[PDB]
Amino acid sequence: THSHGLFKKLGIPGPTPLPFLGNILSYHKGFCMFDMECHKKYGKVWGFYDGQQPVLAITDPDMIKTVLVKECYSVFTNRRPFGPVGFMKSAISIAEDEEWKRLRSLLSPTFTSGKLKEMVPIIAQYGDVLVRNLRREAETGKPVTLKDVFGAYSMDVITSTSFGVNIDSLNNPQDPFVENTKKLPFFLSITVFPFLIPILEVLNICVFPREVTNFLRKSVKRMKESRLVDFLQLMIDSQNSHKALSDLELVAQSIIFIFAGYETTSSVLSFIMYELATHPDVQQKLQEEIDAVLPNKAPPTYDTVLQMEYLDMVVNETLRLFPIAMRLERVCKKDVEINGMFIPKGVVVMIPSYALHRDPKYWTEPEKFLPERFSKKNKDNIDPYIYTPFGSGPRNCIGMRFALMNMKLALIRVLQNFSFKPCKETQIPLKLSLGGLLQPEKPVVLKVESR
Ligand code: HEM
Ligand SMILES: CC(C)(C)OC(=O)N[C@@H](CS[C@@H](Cc1ccccc1)C(=O)NCc1cccnc1)Cc1ccccc1
Repeated sequence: THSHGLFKKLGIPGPTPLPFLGNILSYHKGFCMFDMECHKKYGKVWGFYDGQQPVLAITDPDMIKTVLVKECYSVFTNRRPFGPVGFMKSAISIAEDEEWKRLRSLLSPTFTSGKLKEMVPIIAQYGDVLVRNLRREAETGKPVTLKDVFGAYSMDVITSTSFGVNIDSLNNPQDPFVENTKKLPFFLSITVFPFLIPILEVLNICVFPREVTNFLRKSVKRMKESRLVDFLQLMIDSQNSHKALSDLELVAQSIIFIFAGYETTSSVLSFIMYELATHPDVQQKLQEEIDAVLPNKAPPTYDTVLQMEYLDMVVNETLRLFPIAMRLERVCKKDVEINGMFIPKGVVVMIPSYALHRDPKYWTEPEKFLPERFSKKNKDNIDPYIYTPFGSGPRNCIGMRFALMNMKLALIRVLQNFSFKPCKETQIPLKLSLGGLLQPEKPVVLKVESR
């Protein structure tokens, strides 16, 4: 202290920080609003302080490529630490430097296209469960809360695709697994007081509810020794030039994978159904393409999913409006200069995806939901370091091809059987949580009708 003079010295503009808090009072309207304002207020780069932590935002595409791709292993390897995490230190998304690079290698084959194609049948099964649970609510003309029914589905896929466990979480039952995965203001006090993280680490408070972790750690070791197609197997087969995945390291990835796909798959689906209900032509155009590819409600396959181009456009455009990461971040581990700009060690470098995804300077009518932006005609003009819903470079989203496949399979099955219409209780226009997550203020509730 006080690092509140850093950006002023480097000649980088940005809002004036208050003592101790830095700029965090400016988050009262959410991260996203704050990044847009800073983008409009200050232009291509700017700096601010999460408490005493300097954060440098960058928006130039070349400079974003340098940070995410060119200098990843060498400088910008790690995300901003948050804690306390206990043993979750060994999870790929949290691990650092050579330990991370190792975990990436051990888990990357698990997410190939070829392995993903063998998971499609298991992913296809619970699409049927989703429809039947939907129809029970469609035949009873009662508005439906999407996060529930989609979560029930996303939960169904996860437990099976990761552990082989096979539940209808929505109804079926208090089956022992649905629950420790139910625990699926603290993190702000972390920002003003990030000097307390190692305190909680010596106290062993895990941000991961210590009981969940205790359940799965033993739950995993039950599964391991009962077997001795899914992620757990794909990892068990891996630990059979890098030290094999240890037994606790394996448990921690599974947790990463359960969360990774739970609220993301679920919330993105709910974003898509929201837009599709408030844009009936896009819903119809989509159902037409689905029926042409899969006549007679033919079951989707890996190859027919990749065949649907407008399905791809609707997905991409929703992720434009609602990039659930909001920001991409990397810690500067060494004094460096990138694209003619000095960047001191210890600075956090931030890529404001949300702000970039809604920047009029790259997007005509950036608030409108317009899938044609992603037509094979137009998709070529889109700068991949502006549109970055899965990140970029060696630490991009390892689950990208799975998530897209998983969501597309869900949508196809549901649009083959139902049309979705706004209720009087639908929030139009949907508003984002002023909080710290990308979620609607109020949950998306719609009317479901059988075709
Ligand atoms: C719509 C769904 C998803 C979206 C939009 C998404 C987006 C993102 C983004 C933006 C990042 C940071 C990328 C970067 O820093 O360059 C990330 C990281 C990551 N995602 Fe996803 N994600 C999704 C689903 C999933 C799923 C289903 C998994 C399943 C296992 C997964 C596993 C991961 C992991 C492990 C990381 C960190 C990888 C690393 O640091 O080595 N994600 N995701
Ligand atoms: C304090 C706040 C909430 C701001 O930060 C966190 O704690 N969240 C990070 C910790 S990483 C790690 C954290 C996590 C595990 C379980 C529950 C909640 C968080 C993770 O892998 N989650 C998977 C994921 C989510 C989405 C896509 N792909 C993968 C999450 C993350 C990581 C990379 C990109 C975007 C988000």
